Amino acid sequence: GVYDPAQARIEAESVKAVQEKMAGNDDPHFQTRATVIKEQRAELAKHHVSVLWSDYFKPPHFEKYPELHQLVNDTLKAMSAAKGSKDPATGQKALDYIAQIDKIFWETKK
Amino acid sequence: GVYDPAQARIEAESVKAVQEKMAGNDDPHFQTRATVIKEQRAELAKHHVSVLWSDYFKPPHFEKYPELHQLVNDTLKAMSAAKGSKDPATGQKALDYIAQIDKIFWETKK
Amino acid sequence: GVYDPAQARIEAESVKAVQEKMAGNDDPHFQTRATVIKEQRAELAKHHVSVLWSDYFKPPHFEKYPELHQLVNDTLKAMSAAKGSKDPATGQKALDYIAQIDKIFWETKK
Amino acid sequence: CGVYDPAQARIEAESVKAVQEKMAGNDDPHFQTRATVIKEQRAELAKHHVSVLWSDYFKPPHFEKYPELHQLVNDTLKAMSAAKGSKDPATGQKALDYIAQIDKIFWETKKA
Amino acid sequence: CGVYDPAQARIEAESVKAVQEKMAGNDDPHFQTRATVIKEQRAELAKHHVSVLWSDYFKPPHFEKYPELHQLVNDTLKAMSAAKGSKDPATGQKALDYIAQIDKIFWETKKA
Amino acid sequence: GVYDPAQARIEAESVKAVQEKMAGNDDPHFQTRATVIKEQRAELAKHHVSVLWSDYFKPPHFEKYPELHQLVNDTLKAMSAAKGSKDPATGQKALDYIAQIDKIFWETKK
Repeated sequence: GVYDPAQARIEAESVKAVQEKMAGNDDPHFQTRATVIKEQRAELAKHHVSVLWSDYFKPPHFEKYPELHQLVNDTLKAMSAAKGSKDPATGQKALDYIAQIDKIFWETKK
Repeated sequence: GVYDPAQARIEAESVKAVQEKMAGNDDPHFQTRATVIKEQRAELAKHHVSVLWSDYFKPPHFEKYPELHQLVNDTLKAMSAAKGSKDPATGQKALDYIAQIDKIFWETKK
Repeated sequence: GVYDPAQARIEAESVKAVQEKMAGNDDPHFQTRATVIKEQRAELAKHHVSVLWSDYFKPPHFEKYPELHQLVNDTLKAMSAAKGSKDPATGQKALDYIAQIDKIFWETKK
Repeated sequence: CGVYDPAQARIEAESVKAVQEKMAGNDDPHFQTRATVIKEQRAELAKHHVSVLWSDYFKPPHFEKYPELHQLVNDTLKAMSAAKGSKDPATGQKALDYIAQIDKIFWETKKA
Repeated sequence: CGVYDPAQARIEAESVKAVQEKMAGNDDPHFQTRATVIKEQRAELAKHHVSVLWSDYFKPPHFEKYPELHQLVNDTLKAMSAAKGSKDPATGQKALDYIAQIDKIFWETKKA
Repeated sequence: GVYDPAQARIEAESVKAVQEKMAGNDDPHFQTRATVIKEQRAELAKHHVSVLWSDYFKPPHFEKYPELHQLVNDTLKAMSAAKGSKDPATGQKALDYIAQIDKIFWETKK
């Protein structure tokens, strides 16, 4: 059982990249396809963030970082906001939150 | 978007029912099949508990119930313990934790 | 095994709830996202209805309730009609059919 | 869409029977377990395809023309569930026999 | 297991082309969206089946006997990706044409 | 689109880690659970390797690296061999092959 927040980051990066491409194309088919892919990719990023909190992070980590529980919840809600938006900024906000989890993850691995 | 912890409870009930049936049969094939089904069912219960915490529960719920973040994490770890055990008691412990989430869920719906 | 038509009902209620929301929100992005969600929720509802018919209901139940076979086929088709529609009444027709299966299910539990 | 074929159900059921046959040859505990995992997934996929034909392809007049179809499909699904829980190739064959009966009715509905 | 068949790839690719054809008839925004969702899922499943044949069925001497197979399979997958992004039935047909070429090589490996 | 062989590497590392754990824990229940986990992790690794070959790598990359087609087929087969084995060396062979794809991938990003 190997863990890495890179899995959440890669899927969230895809969400932002899809949002950016939606602003440069008018086509109803492309807009629909991009919305389908974004939905799937965002749900996968949420799954990876959830698994880290559920299976990797243990009681001493929640004691050492009392803000971790809320950070992970805020990340999931940021990803949910990105899932329902075409705005690349919401995709970036989700990535900013994942970056904070990534920092904490590696501090617990040292 | 409808939510109900019954989805987590039904899948966790299946996990306990599978654990109980493992004590009454010696057969290597049945033991293997039951282990495969238990793994799948436990992961589904974990997914349903995760979705409630991620998508249903909002900031005022975490403020009103300061123990909710840790209750949900303890539930996931209890389900993970049940996933790796043949003991029906570990399956019951997971159900006891889901019952506490179910009580809080309905209090937020009133 | 542990069975309950509540699994089918919850997914079917989600389909109707998505249909209700589509009626009051004109946004093309939301309309597309709602269509993706409705498609998978209806497919999940169909899975649950199918499982009860194949795995729970045995030959004595089909003998006592001769219309059960056709009721389940009608329910599945009503769910496919709901999957292809934005109208809440189609989601309600599928829920009315699940309510008929739910009634029969509990009579066999007594 | 409109593109359905019992071959999807048959291929997955053939895989179930093929796995049951391979289990009798190799006694290795790891292979026995891997085979059980694959059989479980393949059997549920065979069940999905059979159920899809019954609900999505077959229409109401097909059930009037073939009053046995409802019961035949249920027996196929139960036969597949029996195969899922067994290492015996005979159970996998029973599921294939039932699928062969659905296949016959399918191609008749394609002609008239 | 040992039970493989290009029909699985073909049926899913036929569903992709059938959806592309249905999109030209009904202009309803809800149907256009539902069709796009189904096409995306069906196209990825067609890609999975083609990739499985290439890695799990086809063995090393098959690539010596058919030096074009590696490139043919990649072109099939790319043709399917093109169909996934288009409403045009001609793209779905191109994917089926490539699958027909894989199908021919498959049945030759079953004979000798 | 956003691609990275890290997705294939992480799943492949999980396969090797499960193989390592199977070597030091005799329990039949754990052995079965580990086999289920290893089976899906290897299948996910195969999916990722296949996606890079079909969706990322284009005709100029196959022209510049003539052995890339066979390298990817060998990697997928090594992963299937790892899926059917408890030996960590098979998991490592699949990781060595992914490392060769990773090297080529980054050279095309420059």
